[PDB]
Amino acid sequence: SLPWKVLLVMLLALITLATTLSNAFVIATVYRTRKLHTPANYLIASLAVTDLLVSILVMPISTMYTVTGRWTLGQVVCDFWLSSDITCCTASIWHLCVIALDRYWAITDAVEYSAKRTPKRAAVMIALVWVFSISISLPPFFWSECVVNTDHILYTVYSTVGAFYFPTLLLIALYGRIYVEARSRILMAARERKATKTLGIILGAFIVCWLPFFIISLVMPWFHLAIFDFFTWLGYLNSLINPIIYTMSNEDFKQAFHKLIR
Amino acid sequence: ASIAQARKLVEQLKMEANIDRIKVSKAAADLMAYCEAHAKEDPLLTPVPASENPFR
Amino acid sequence: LSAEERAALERSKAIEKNLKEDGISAAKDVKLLLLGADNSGKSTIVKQMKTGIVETHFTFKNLHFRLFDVGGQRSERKKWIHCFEDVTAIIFCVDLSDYNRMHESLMLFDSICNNKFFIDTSIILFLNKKDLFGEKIKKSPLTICFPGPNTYEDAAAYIQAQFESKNRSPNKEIYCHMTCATDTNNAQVIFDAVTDIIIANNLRGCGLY
Amino acid sequence: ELDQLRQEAEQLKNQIRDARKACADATLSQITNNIDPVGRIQMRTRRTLRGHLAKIYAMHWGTDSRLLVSASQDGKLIIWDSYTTNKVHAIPLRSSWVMTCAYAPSGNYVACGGLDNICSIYNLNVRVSRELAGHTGYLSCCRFLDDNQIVTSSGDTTCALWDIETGQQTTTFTGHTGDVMSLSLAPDTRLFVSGACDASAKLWDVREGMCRQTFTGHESDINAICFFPNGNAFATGSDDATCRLFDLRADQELMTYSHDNIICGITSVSFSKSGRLLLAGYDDFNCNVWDALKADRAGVLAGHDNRVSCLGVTDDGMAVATGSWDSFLKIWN
Ligand SMILES: N#Cc1ccc(N2CCN(C(=O)COc3ccc4[nH]cc(CC[NH3+])c4c3)CC2)cc1
Repeated sequence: SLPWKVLLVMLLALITLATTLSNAFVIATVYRTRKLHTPANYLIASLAVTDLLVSILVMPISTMYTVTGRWTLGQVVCDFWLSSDITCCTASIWHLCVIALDRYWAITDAVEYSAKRTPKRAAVMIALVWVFSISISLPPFFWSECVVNTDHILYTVYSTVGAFYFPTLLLIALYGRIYVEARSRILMAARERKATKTLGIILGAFIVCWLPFFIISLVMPWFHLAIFDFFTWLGYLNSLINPIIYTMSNEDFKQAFHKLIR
Repeated sequence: ASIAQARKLVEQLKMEANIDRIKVSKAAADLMAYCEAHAKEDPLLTPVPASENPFR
Repeated sequence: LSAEERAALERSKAIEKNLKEDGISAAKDVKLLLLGADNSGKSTIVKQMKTGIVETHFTFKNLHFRLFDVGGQRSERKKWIHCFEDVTAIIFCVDLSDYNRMHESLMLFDSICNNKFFIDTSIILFLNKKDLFGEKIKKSPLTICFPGPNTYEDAAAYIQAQFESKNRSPNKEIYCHMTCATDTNNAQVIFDAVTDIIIANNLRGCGLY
Repeated sequence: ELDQLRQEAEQLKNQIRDARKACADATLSQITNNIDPVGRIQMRTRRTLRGHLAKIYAMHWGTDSRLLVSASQDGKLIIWDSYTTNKVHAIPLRSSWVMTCAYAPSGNYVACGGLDNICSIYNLNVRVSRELAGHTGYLSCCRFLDDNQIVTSSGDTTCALWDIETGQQTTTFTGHTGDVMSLSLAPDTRLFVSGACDASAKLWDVREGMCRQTFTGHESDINAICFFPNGNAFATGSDDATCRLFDLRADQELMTYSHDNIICGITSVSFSKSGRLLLAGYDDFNCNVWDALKADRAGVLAGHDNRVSCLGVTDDGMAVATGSWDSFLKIWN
């Protein structure tokens, strides 16, 4: 009905604005604050930039798609929206495992990697993700509603594993090794409690949000598309959850954030 | 050793005591007269013009 | 004279390149404050690893180190300490074979541990003259400093415990060690302490620890 | 003998305190109540000199009011150009630490020192001309009298005049109890002052080499000090979070500039060309612009993130340049 649609339009527009609001402040805080100009923080900044592009490119077009269930912006914009949706949520996915790879070397190597960490080597990692992201969206260009184009199942299985399950296997393997390095450093028991809660929120927020959607990829290479539309916005719900996790852990930014806006 | 510090302090205090001290009203008038004299000359007190200002 | 202004800008291009190359070199190096009481073996550890301030420039295990031993100042301690608030770790030397040292140094340790600038800075406690201490406790024990039994393991541990007691600061691990007079490779202990400090900062920044 | 000397010294101090109170008929705040204030005037940020790695600990303008020198904990002493916002020189220091800096009135020599206990002079290639080594403690402040002469304070409890050509102490100024932090030369360069850790400024004589008179207004340690343009008064920043004006003629504390919100101490102070505005750099990342007569903050400067260390107004009074631990020199106008 229409009144349920008004609540849905109000909900998703609020989420779209909340993602834009969270990401816009995080990018502004790194650039404005002089102390935060470091190779570690630029990865968190670029994670906010990717999630910002989800909230600008994908989000406001996705709100109209869910409520109507029928395309109304030409076939050209349809081509740009899906590919951008993939790249942005593949860049947002790959940014977390890149921050994980940045942290992994920062914990296990530490003294060696301290010298290697530079704003250029930081910028190289962001370039590789964007080059990887666009190259996952480049293959589907073989062409009423603007659905995703399934034709080569070999490309579907190639896309999903490269743009989720390989990051998933990487991220759990990295944070598995970081948590062992963390506990060995700890052993006091109260810190160990935080170590578990910190590792759980970083890893769990990534899995709980995205695992439902990329499972649906393999299920529909079964059930109707109501659940699909839920898991897309569950995945876009990660984009606003990502900055608030990665900023909450950092004491310098969380201090800088309150200092900026009272 | 201890007497030398007291003697040096007493000699310094004796020299510092014998001085021509004047009133606060007389001294403050000199400081106020100086500030009023250089009031137009000061760039910071009354903000300077953009042409004459080198930074602008 | 636009060329004259360009020549002045050309001088600054050389200065900007010089500062950037020197700055990144000074940034990667580990800066260490060497504090402690007099006659505690402050210069001995610097000599073993390798007149106001005394600089050191030794390197060990693929990393540059910079020990800084303040001494002969006897002035307001609050002034020269804030000059280097950004040290990686405060090396603190303690004379074990000495009781004036034991109470006087422990008070100085407390103040530096409690100093507004150094509460966000780790400490590497060195309990020097351990060989001389072991022989000294047999003749005259550690009964003067309140209490426990008179033994090398117990007496040295209670000293370490008392320095560890005056911590009062989360995110500030005190790394203790007992050198035999001044004839042991204790530069690796500084590396081992600093390695733990850098990882602890990386964890603390990450969210863990 | 010891008790008799202490009783005689206390009687002289009581006679001195009575003499100051007898002179004080009116106050500075009373006679300047009728005078109209400065008002809401705050200087805009003209420049932002970006080229320091570590915390800037001191800076000083030249005579021309064109070039400004700035010393920092990087082990780098940069001579800037205020107009062109450009590097003129960049002198690499012997010791990495530097708590003071000076620049000659002739515009030739450049002085610096700190935890070395040496006032290293540099002639404008650049190299060491005369390393003035003869202090027991850290060099706290130093200022050029002329091209030949130079005066220095230290943590050894004693200031000392030097000769650059000879390379030796001409006369030693002894008097303070705690470590001396700052000094300030008069316009005439015949007398000077110096605040110390024992909460007491002391007026010295350059030619004579003796303490003329002591000033005791502050509670906590005096960090900074600066002369009034005419040369018959001076202001002093302290750890007590209160700037205090003093008169050399009256020999007493004229006026105290303070605020309840301002809790942290003062790092550096300086007057304008006229001496109406008294600027003061605080430890809470700000620099309030006080009125010297009205006893109220006209404006406030807040460019820096970390605490301001040094404060330097130009000779002609065109601009101010506040250095800071953020590693920036923001020029005001
Ligand atoms: N009924 C139904 C139904 C309709 C379409 C789909 N698809 C979703 C899974 N399919 C894919 O092509 C995989 O899509 C990807 C593959 C990698 C990706 N990386 C990021 C995203 C953005 C998703 N929000 C993304 C999306 C086939 C179309 C599933 C069920």
